[PDB]
Amino acid sequence: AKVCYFTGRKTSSGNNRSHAMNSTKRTVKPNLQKVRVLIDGKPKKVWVSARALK
Amino acid sequence: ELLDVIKRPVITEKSMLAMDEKKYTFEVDTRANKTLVKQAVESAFDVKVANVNILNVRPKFKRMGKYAGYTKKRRKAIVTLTEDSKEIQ
Amino acid sequence: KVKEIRELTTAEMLDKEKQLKEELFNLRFQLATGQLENTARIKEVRQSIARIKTVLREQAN
RNA sequence: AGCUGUAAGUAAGCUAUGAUCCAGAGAUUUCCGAAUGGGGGAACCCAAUAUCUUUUAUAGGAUAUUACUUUUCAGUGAAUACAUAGCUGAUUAGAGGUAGACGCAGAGAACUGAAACAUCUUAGUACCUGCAGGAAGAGAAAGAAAAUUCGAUUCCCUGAGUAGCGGCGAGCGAAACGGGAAGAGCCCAAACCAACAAGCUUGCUUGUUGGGGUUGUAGGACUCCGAUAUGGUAGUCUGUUAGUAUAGUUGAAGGAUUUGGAAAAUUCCGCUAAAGAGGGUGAAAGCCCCGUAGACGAAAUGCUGACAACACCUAGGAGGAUCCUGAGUACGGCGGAACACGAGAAAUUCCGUCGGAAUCCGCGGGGACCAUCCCGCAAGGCUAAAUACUCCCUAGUGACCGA
RNA sequence: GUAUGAGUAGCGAAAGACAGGUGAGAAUCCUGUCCACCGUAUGACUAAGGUUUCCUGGGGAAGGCUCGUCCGCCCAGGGUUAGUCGGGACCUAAGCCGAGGCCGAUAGGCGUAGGCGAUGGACAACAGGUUGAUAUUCCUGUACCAGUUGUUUUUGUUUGA
RNA sequence: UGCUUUACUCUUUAAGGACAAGUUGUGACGGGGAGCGAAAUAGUAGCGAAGUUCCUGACGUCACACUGCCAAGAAAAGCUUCUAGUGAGAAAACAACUGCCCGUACCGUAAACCGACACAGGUAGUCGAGGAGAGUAUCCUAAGGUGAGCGAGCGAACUCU
Repeated sequence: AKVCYFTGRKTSSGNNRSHAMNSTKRTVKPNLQKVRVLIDGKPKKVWVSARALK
Repeated sequence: ELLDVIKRPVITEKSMLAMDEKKYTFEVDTRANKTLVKQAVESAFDVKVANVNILNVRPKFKRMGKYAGYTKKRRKAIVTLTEDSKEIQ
Repeated sequence: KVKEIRELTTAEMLDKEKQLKEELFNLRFQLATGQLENTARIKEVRQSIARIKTVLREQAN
C-alpha cells in the first residue's frame, strides 16, 4: 500500500487524544487493494482505493 | 607522438660507466612502455634492440624559506644496444 | 612568424612542424650536456609550433 | 618606451616593422570527479568494434563509438495461433552542484514557563527531506456588508493588546470599516454543426480533427433581422534608430629669502578657479606630480527604450417551446487537523473511512437552527507591478576598529 | 613575560684500560692491542608498518638528558633495472554492491541473474661473479614457457589430416 | 567410442596401470678454497694442495603414506577425454626474432613500527651450532654482534638488593 493509481490517496499522520487530552502520533492510512485493471488494454496489477470501485 | 618519449640523458657516476658496454641512461616521460622507447630510439639514432630497462623514482623534500615541497616524479631508461655507438652526448 | 606562415601551403606547415620538433630534441640534449650559449631559443620554437597549429586550426574552420 | 611576476641575483634575449601592458571577441584545454565501455582502495588498472599506423611478422601506438531509465518509431518475437510479455536498433529528456541567504510543501522534538506538574506553553521554532524561481506563494468573487452599499490579489499605517480563546490559570490574540504603494484581466469542458473510421442493421451510437462558447441584471445554444468595422496585446530575442555597460583623451595658475640633512614651514610680492574633494613628494602645498569641475570618444560583444513589419485577440437588436452550464462532486455520521476559537451553543476550510443530492419553479452564504429579506454561482486552468534576500561586480559613506 | 623552590632532585638496568693519530680545543671521534657480555639469542632471512632515515663529500647555530672534530641532525651531489620472484591481463570462500524486481511519508530497505573480494587453488631458472650503494633484476655459462616469420614429406571438409 | 548403472560368466599373492623421495653420469677444462702475494698508492690484482672411511642421524621429504576414532572433516577455475558442431592443409624437425603494467634503497624483538621521548612494555613466520644432557632446560663457548650517551673521588647516617 503506497499510493493510488487514479486518485491521489497516500498515507499520512495525525494525533491521538484519549480521554484526558494526551497526544501521540498515528499513521492514518488509506484503504487500498491490489486490483487487476486494464491499462491501455494490457492488464497490470496496481493499487486502487476501494473508493474508486463504486 | 614519439618525440615526447625521451627527454634528456642522465650524466652521473654510474651513467658514464654504462657508456663502456653500450648502455645509455635517458629520462622517459610517465606512462610509456618499453616498446615505445625502442621505436623512438630506432627512429632518432639508427640503432637496435637488446632490450630497455625502466625505473621509477619517488620524490623528496627540500626546504628553502620555511616552506615544504616535493620534487617531480621521474622515470629512467637504461637502453642497451647491439651494433652501433653514440658519440653524440 | 605569422605572415609568411600564412603564405605557405598546407603540407609545408607539417614539414616545418617536424623540423621544429627535431630542433627541440637538439636543444634538450644540448642543454643536458652543458652547452647552448643561446637558451632563449627554446621559447621561439615552441611559439612557432603554436602559431603554426593555430593557422592550421583556422583554415579547417 | 621600456620589458622578461613574486624576488634580489647572475647568463641569455625582445622592441620605432610600435614590445611589455589594458579592453572585447575567438582557438587549445592532461587525469579524477553525476563519471557514464568493465572494474576500483579518487586522481589507477583492464576491454570490445571499426579506421589509420611500426616491424619480414605477432606483440606496440593513435582516433571514433559502446552506462542506466523514459519519449516515440521500426524490425524481431513467443508459454499458446491470433499478439501481448521480452530482445535489438534508432530518436527525445533526466541524472550532479551551490548563496551557511529569501519561498512552497511532507514529517516533526526537549530543556525552559506555569515559581511542582499531566491538557496548555516553549512551537509548527531547531533539525532532516522533496520541489523550484529571480523572485516564489495568492489572485479574478458560491466575496466583504446591512445602506444610502463596494467590486480580483499582495504589501504598509490605523483599528488594538479591543472583541475573543484559556486547569477562564501562566499566557495566546485577530478581521472588516478608513488612509496609501502599485494597478489588468484572459483561455477551457458542456449544449450545437461539419470531415472521417468503427458494432457502421444505411438506428445514427461511439472516437478524433475543425468552427461555436464562457455568465448572476442569469448567460449561451436555437430562431429572426442586422454587420463585415472599431480597437487592444501580458508575443516574434526580424529589422531601423536613440541611449547605455565593458579600454580612454584633454584638462587653469609661483617665485625669491630665514631655519634646516631635506620645505609644502616662516617673511615679502603675485597668479588661478564651471577645478579650494582626495592621495603622493626628503616635514604641514589651490599654483610639483596623480587628479578633480568641464569637454570629448568605441572596432567588438551584451543590455534597455522607440516604432515599423509579422503574428494574434475582439461585433449589435429582439424572441424564450426545447436543450446546456464542471458527480461518487456537494452534503451527513464517525476520528483527527487548520481557522486567534483547546467540542464548546460551534458556523466556514481540509484529511481517513462509510453512507450520498438537486438542475434556474435550481444551488451556496450572511458564526448552532428555522422562516423572511439581501448578496453571490463551487466541484476546470493561466496571470505583470507594488513585496523579501545578497555568494559575487562597480562606485561611494561612517560622532565604526587601529594589532 | 618573569620569579621562589635551587644551582636542589634527576641524568632512563649492563666493564673497561693504555699507546698513536686528527684538531683552536678530546674520557665521549678514528686506528691498534688485550680484557668482558649474549649466543633458542643482543646471530641470519622476510611479512606488516614507517617513507629517503640508504651511499659519497662537506658543517657544528639548534636537537643528542654531559662533551663532541661525531650522528638516524644541517647542506650539496648521487643510488631501487625482471617473460620465470609477490600482485594484474586466471578461479572461487566469509562479506559487499546488486540491471530488472518486491516493500516503504520523502529519504530509502531487502534481493535473483551478473559481478567485486586472499588468509586459499593453479602456474615456465639454477649456480657463481660484480659495485660506494642494486641483484632468481646487471654479465658468465647452461635451461625452460607461450607465440611469430623461412624449412621439413599430408587434400572431398567425407573426415580417412 | 565418453561417463554412470543393473543382472550373468570368468579372473585374483597374477597381470595391467598410477605415483615416488632419492642415486649415477652430464653440467664441469667451469667457478670455490687453507694460504702466498705485487707493478705504483693493496692483503688489491694474480696465483691454489686434499675432495677418504666409520659412527650418530631428523614430523625436513615419501606423506594424510598407514592403522585407529567420531565431534564426520570448503568451493570454482586450470587440466583430461566423448560428441555437438566449424571446417583451403596442418603437423613434427631446424634457424632467426618478440614477450606489456606495479613493488624492489634502508630499519624491520627496534635509536627508523605501536607507546608525546634516542622509553626496563608489545610485534605474525622461517633458520637456529658445540661439550656434558631426555631436551630449544641449566652452566661455559663457535659462527657473528655488542661494551650500554654523564663522570672522577671518599668508602659516614639512612633506604633498597
